[PDB]
This record gives sequence, structure tokens and C-alpha cells, in this order.
Amino acid sequence: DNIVLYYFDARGKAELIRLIFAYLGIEYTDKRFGVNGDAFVEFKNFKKEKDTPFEQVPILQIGDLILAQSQAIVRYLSKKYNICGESELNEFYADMIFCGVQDIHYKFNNTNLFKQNETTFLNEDLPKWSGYFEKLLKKNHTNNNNDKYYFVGNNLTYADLAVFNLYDDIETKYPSSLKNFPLLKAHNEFISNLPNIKNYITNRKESVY
Amino acid sequence: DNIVLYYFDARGKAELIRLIFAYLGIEYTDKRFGVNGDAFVEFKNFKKEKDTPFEQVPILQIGDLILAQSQAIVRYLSKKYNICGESELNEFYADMIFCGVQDIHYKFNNTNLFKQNETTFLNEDLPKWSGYFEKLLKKNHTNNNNDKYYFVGNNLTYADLAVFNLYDDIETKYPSSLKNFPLLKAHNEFISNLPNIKNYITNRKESVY
Ligand SMILES: CCCCCCSC[C@H](NC(=O)CC[C@H]([NH3+])C(=O)O)C(=O)NCC(=O)O
Ligand SMILES: CCCCCCSC[C@H](NC(=O)CC[C@H]([NH3+])C(=O)O)C(=O)NCC(=O)O
Repeated sequence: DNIVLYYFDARGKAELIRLIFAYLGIEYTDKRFGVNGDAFVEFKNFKKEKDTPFEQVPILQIGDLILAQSQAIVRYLSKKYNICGESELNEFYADMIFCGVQDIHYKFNNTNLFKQNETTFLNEDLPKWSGYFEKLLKKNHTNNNNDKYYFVGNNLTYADLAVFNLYDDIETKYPSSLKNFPLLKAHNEFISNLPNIKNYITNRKESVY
Repeated sequence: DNIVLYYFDARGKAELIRLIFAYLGIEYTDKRFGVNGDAFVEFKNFKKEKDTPFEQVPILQIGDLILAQSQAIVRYLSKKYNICGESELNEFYADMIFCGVQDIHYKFNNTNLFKQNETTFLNEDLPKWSGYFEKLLKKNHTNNNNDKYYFVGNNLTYADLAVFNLYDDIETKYPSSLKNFPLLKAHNEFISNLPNIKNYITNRKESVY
């Protein structure tokens, strides 16, 4: 019943978990390797002290329970705290959308810092994937038109937070990315303004990734 | 004419070229996109005004001559200014070493920052590749012992500078990485203390990569 999240000092694959905790107002210890200096030694000492299944982070520890694999952690958390949808179909859709997010998020990460194929990403990959998500929001649109935007049903799911996080990452590095996608831009403003998320984000230190 | 080097605000693909210019004492303009605001917009405006063969940087402009492709630029510069060996065979060896540096450099860049496969990089690939270079260094032993270390022949080549740049970069992240490779470490210290290089490095700005 004591909750601790371990990861490096970065958003990366731990950020959606932090967002979920913030949304749900669950208190926990956000352990970031390297805050005490020397990320290498901490992570090394961490693998000695804790029984990780694949020697990787994020690791979420609940009391004595070691949980690994960010995706599995996200899905487990979401079922326990009721943001995994209201039906079996919607649970699937939230899941499907989260997997879609992983596809572009991966590409975004591979291009933003190194500028690797930045032009191809910004001209082909990004608008195509943003178009996919725009169309999903649209298919779910008259599930609350009153400035509430959800990808799945009439309630918030981890998919909303996952898409938020993704486009939160993208519009900062690439301002006005959302301008051609009105539903997606609105969705990003909506969830970003939810008080718990609004407070987490303003309190959130800047980071390289 | 005026030499202008065009790249993003980073070491990456341009640094070796800058090291060659520093080493040779060649004056040029080091134009860096995105020093002040969003590199992608500046790069976009650059391609509109400049005819590049592949719409990518680095670009080296000498007069109205436009040169693209970092590796080809290095070789051209190195042949022009006599740091490419002194026999057809040593010219090949410098080239071979450079290509080897690119294999390991790519791995270091792909795993540093994100930590994707860090322990694989650290316990397998880096030591392996460090051993390759150490071994190549030993093979050039007769090409003196007199506190001078070269990979090829008995004069500095761009391969020396490439290997330097490779471990200068790695040593930032993993500072003890050359403790088991004393000849490689001495090599690295020797290059870094050449007056033109020492000077360029002290004055060099810090970067994420
Ligand atoms: C933008 C984020 C992309 C970067 C991915 C790297 S996350 C850090 C890395 N862990 C993983 O790759 C975990 C992947 C796993 N599939 C998950 O989702 O948790 C690690 O423990 N690294 C330490 C090591 O391998 O030694
Ligand atoms: C760790 C450093 C390695 C990062 C690789 C990307 S360097 C920037 C990129 N250019 C290239 O990929 C050039 C590759 C070419 N083979 C070279 O070596 O010059 C670019 O112009 N990008 C802009 C664009 O595609 O729009």
C-alpha cells in the first residue's frame, strides 16, 4: 500500500504512469535515478536491491509487489481505478488506441532530438497519424459535445491521457502541429485543463525527453 | 572563398569536420540552425534559399560550391590537406577505421540519451569495439613510441580525429570507459592536447549530442 515509481530522470516511458497517478490523485514516491547524482550507480544498486523481471525500468512497487513493463502497469492501474472503459468493446478500443499511440510516439522520439528524418516525419508520418486520431475522436464525437472530449465512450480512459501525453510532447517541439486537427486540438486543451493535470503539468520540471 | 558549414546546433554529424578545421587552422563560418528558435523552421528556410543535393545537412559551402554528405566532406578535406595517409594502403586503413568508428558511434548515439539497450552497449559492444581500436593501435607501434600515437602511419589522419571524437563523446557519458584500454586512452589524450584541438575544445559550447 506504499507506492513507489522508479525510472530515470525523464518523462519517457514513465510519464503516462505519472499522469495517471496525477489524474487519480494517488500519492506515491517518484524515484528518479540521478537526482541524487550518478544515475548509473543508483540504477545499478536498484537492480541489486529489487527483483526486477527484465532488469529494466519503469518499475512500479506497491507495498512489496514489483510491477514491470510500462504498458502492463498502465493497463493494470487503469482497470483498478476505472479508466479502462465501461464495456469490453471500449476496453478494447482504449487498448487499440494506446497501441496506436506507441506506434507514432516511437517515431517522434526517433526524430525530434537527432533530426534524423524530421522532414519525412513532419510531412508524412505526423499528419497521417494525427489524421487517424482525429477520425477516431470524430467517430466518438457526440459522446458529449459540451467541451468534453473522449476517445472512448463518455468517460476518461488511459487512452485520452496517452494521446494527450503524445501530443503534449509533439506540439512543444513542433508548435501548431494540432492546428489542422480541430477535435484533437480541443481534446488536448480539454484534458490539459483538468485541474489535477493542470497542476501536475505546471509543477513538472522541464526535460530533454 | 568564404567557407560556411551548415548544421544543427549540435556536434553530431558535423563535429568531425569542425575538428578538422580546428586542427588545420582553417577559418570558416559555423552556421548552426536552431540556436535561438526552432531548428526545423530555420532548416526549412535554408533549403528554400540553397540548392542541396539531398535536402539534408551537413552542407559545406566553399564559395558557390555546395558539398553535402559528412563522410564525403571529411575525405575530401583530408585529401586536400594531407591528413589521409601517405600510401594507398594507409589511405585505405584510415578510411576503414573511420567506417568502423561510424558503426560504433551509431550504436552509442542510439543507446545514449534513451538508455534503450545500455547494458548491452556497455558490457558487449563498447568493450568489443574499444578492443578493436586498441588492437589497431598496437599494430602501428613501430610508427613511433615517442609520446605520439597515430592509427595510421606516422602522421595524424582524420581517423585519429574521428576516433578522438568518438571517445570524447563516449567519455562524457561513461567517463571510465577507457580505463581498460590504456593505448586508446593515451591516444585520446594525445589528440586532445594538440594545441589547435585543445583550444577548440575548451572554447566549444556544450551540447546534448
Ligand atoms: C522516449 C523513451 C524511449 C526510451 C526507451 C528506454 S526506457 C529505459 C530502459 N527500459 C526499457 O527500455 C523498458 C521497455 C519496456 N518495454 C517498458 O515499456 O517498460 C532501461 O531500463 N534501460 C536501462 C538498461 O537497458 O540498462
Ligand atoms: C547523432 C547524430 C546523427 C543524427 C542523424 C541526423 S543528422 C541531420 C539530418 N541529416 C542527415 O541524416 C545526413 C546524413 C548523411 N548521410 C550525412 O552523413 O551527411 C538532417 O539534415 N535532418 C533534417 C531533415 O531530414 O529535415
